[PDB]
Amino acid sequence: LVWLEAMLPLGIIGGMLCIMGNSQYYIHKAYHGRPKHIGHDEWDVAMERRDKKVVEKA
Amino acid sequence: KDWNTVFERSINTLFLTEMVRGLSLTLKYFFDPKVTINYPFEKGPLSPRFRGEHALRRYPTGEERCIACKLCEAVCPAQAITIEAEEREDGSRRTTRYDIDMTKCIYCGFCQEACPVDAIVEGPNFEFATETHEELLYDKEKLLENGDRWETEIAENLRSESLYR
Amino acid sequence: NIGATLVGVDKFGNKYYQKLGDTQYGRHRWVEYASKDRYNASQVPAEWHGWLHFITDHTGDELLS
Amino acid sequence: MILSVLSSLALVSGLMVVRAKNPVHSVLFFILVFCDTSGLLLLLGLDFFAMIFLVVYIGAIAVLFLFVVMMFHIQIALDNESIPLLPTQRNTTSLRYTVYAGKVRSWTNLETLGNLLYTYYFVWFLVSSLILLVAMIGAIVLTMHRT
Amino acid sequence: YIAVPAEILGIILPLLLGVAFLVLAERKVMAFVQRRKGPDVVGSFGLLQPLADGLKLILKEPISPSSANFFLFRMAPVATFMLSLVAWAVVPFDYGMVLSDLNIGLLYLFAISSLGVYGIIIAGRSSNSKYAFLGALRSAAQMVSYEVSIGLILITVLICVGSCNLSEIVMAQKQIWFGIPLFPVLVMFFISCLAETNRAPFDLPYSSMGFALFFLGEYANMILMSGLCTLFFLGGWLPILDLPIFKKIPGSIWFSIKVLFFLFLYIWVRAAFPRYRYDQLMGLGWKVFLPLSLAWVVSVSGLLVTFQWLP
Amino acid sequence: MMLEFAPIFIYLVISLLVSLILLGVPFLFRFDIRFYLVSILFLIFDLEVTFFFPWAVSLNKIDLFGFWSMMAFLFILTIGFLYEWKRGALDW
Amino acid sequence: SKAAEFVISKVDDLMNWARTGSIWPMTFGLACCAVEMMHTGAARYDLDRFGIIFRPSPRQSDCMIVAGTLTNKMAPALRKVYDQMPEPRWVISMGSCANGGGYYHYSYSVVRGCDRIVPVDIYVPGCPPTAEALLYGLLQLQKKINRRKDFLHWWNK
Ligand SMILES: CCCCCCCCCCCCCCCCCCCC(=O)O[C@H](COC(=O)CCCCCCCCCCCCCC)COP(=O)(O)OCCN
Ligand code: SF4
Ligand code: SF4
Ligand code: SF4
Repeated sequence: LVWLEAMLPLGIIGGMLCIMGNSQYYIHKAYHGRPKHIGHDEWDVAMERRDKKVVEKA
Repeated sequence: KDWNTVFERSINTLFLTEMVRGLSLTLKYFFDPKVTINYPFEKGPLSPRFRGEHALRRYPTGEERCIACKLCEAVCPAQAITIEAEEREDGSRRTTRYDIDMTKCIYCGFCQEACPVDAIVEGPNFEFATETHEELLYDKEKLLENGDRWETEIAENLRSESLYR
Repeated sequence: NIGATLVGVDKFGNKYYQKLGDTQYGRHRWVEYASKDRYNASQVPAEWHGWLHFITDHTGDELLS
Repeated sequence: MILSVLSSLALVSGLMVVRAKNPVHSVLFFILVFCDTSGLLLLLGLDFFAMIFLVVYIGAIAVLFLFVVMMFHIQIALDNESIPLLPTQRNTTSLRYTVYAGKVRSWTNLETLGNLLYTYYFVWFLVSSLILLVAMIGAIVLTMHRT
Repeated sequence: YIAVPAEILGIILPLLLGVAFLVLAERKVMAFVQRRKGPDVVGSFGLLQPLADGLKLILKEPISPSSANFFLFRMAPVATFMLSLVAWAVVPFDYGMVLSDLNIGLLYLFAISSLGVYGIIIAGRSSNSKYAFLGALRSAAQMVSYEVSIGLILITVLICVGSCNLSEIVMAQKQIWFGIPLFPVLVMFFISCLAETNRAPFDLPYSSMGFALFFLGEYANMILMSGLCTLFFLGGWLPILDLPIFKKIPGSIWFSIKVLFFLFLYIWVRAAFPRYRYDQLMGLGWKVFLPLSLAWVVSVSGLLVTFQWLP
Repeated sequence: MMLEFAPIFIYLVISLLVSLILLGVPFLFRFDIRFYLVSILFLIFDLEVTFFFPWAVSLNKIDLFGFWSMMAFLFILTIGFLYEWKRGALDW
Repeated sequence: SKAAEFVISKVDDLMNWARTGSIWPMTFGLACCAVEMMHTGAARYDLDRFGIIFRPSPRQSDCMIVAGTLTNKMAPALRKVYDQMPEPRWVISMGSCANGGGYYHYSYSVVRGCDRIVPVDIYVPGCPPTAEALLYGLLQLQKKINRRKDFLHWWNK
């Protein structure tokens, strides 16, 4: 009613946080086609490598 | 003392219960109307007795009220007034030079209350900050211009305190 | 300037508004300057200066007469 | 490549440490030495140890040395064991056998260390604790002047 | 692979804009708390004030205080800027919206926080003013003494998760947020972050871009600690615990909302309470938070082990 | 496994570049002993937290033996901290 | 001059807009005019609302409000503080005492005006000046700043 004028810069901060979060979700996806996977272990790394080799082969 | 009292005052020490009581007050004041004013648009309240910029008044016939009695110059505690007088062509007692040092003026209103003819008054104007020092050395022409520019408000105020002065 | 009453118009085009207060006051006597070029911060004539600063209750149109 | 430069900078920083006029510059190059050593450890896959080197060496010891130098005076001053493999990796890179049995459940350097640091070798852990307690006790007795 | 600088720019520039608007938000919220209004003339609601401030500090024709080595003095703000921004490469905003997914993220954050002591120290000595040197020394000691408690609280959180991956700590709170059981731990963490940043009752304290970089680094640290507070205890990007019909809201919005709530708590706390004294800062931080953090670590580990509720 | 540090290194390089750009923006146109005691205590407790780091993650494999080993470690450092306390090294 | 008369004008307008929108004065409180300055920055008049925020040190302030009686013993410190501010700096004299000595003009230990020690840009009259009078003085200083043409004059020489 009167307190919303102090929520404008505070909401701008939230918009900045959202844009930082969403920039990497549409830039990393742009050159990979897949969202980043959390929890990369050596099994996952080797298995993505095998994916790359098999895709290159056929 | 009591175990109950020890427990009660140890909890308040650890749970910060006397700081939540201050946070609540500040938050309650957060959602409240503000009391700030838009200075360029709305001005703060004043009084008809307000002592602001000086002005030299004149009679409705167009004759200046100042009779060069120098009674305001002798009461001025700051010695901010200098008056030179002589006999005019008509033989009337009038001032040739009437200048006020606004850098010496203390805005006490002694000159206004000492004038026997209500010639010198302090108008309601308080917004006259200048960019140069000698623009604050008001002379007779400047004071008369102030009186002509603020004549209606000065007259209304002097009418208001006719019941008090 | 919303839910407000226009008291009068000045020779310079300035518009004077008023709102009714109950117990705490606020935004009840202000001016909408007719200019926007920095507005010079001092453009209120003597007849409207007293009304704006609550010195007198006369609007300024009544102060002329 | 990355190893060569990250070792060269560390050697230069150490040389400046042992040959520094102003001790503050010596402390700064001392910090740079461990900054490079952390990257060198990172190249080995010991992510935990590099982070601890950052935390311990240039987080506690370097800060302590800086405190001492600043506020006090700032005064003036091969073929036998492991024969190297020659660069023949055009065919060696193809001859890399990967066993997926060891990758199905892979431990991090942290949990691999913590699996045996606290159960199978706990006495050494407590001896290090006693060393820390000795340091705590000896810091006070040497340097303490109340009121 | 040339798009990594695009990601770094997209995470760095909005961070600076958010820092400027956080300064504006602080100056507005304090004005609203004290029955006035913040900067309002410059913008529609003061939103243009930070840009005017930036152009002012840029266009000042300032002089460099070359009465020193001129290298350490000029690089100390640069170093603290390094450390303040580098910690944002691991903080996740949603499921897969993290720049660098480390498996040692908690320890990397601890290292970055512990390495922030050098900038203020170098700035303190490089300035020939002895009194500024002593003030920087005191601030460094305070940051150290509360970083200890921050690390212990990190241990308390890490026990219940079992992994140092930040993006997995959030996923571990799918059942309930860690702020509900460990509420005293959350309060202690918030207070320690207040003392770590030289802020709130814990805030005891040259020109142009050096001071600008120090100011920006301090406010970026404030934002980062609010993010950590919502990341370890408030569930990160996870939605509200109950009523799962609003799931159309992206997870990145919830993280932002909780961060804004914690920033409001920073501004609120600094506005509502007076300052502590140095002889009380150290006593408090070494006698009220270290024992409590250690006791909470012991209690959580003992309770989880007893009932075999470990990860 | 360690491929996730290259983004951090490039981030450091670009942060350096933007900091240098910011610096170039305006260019175009006695002794107290308690400060040593606090550092000593910080070093000791930083090592303690370092030792907590492996214990917290691997608390599921070790069980009722690693927990009590950590408890003995904590007891020794707590005796040391109590000695620090009563000796007045924590006061100012 | 096909675009210099335009581009230089716009960049100079941007410079003036920044300088008017963000003024950081250094309040030099000396006497009862300090009370009026504190009242101006309080909730009623809200000097912050225009972007003005006070600063403690002269390193970070581009304006300097001398408000109080300047004595002979204090003038060297006044000048030293003035000499420490960066180049685009302005001085505002507030009250009769700072303007011309005021009510202690004929004293043996009073400097008859702060303009004998530092160059003054705006004189605010009063004893003490009203808080709205100080608002008017700051607005006049803003109006004077908008008159500056730094980039055009630099181009013309
Ligand atoms: C959803 C979001 C919710 C909010 C999240 C944020 C929460 C914080 C919000 C703001 C709270 C107020 C912040 C004020 C900041 C400054 C406060 C510092 C004051 C302080 O440190 O108090 C000390 C003691 O109290 C203390 O020790 C304080 C720490 C106590 C932690 C709680 C420990 C309780 C343990 C109970 C366990 C029971 C459950 C488990 C079985 C000193 O006080 P003193 O002067 O008396 O000196 C003690 C000598 N003896
Ligand atoms: S108001 Fe007082 S100080 Fe000013 S001219 Fe009148 S008598 Fe003199
Ligand atoms: S202004 Fe009044 S008091 Fe002063 S000389 Fe004229 S008539 Fe006399
Ligand atoms: S001008 Fe008046 S109010 Fe201001 S310092 Fe001088 S005597 Fe005091």
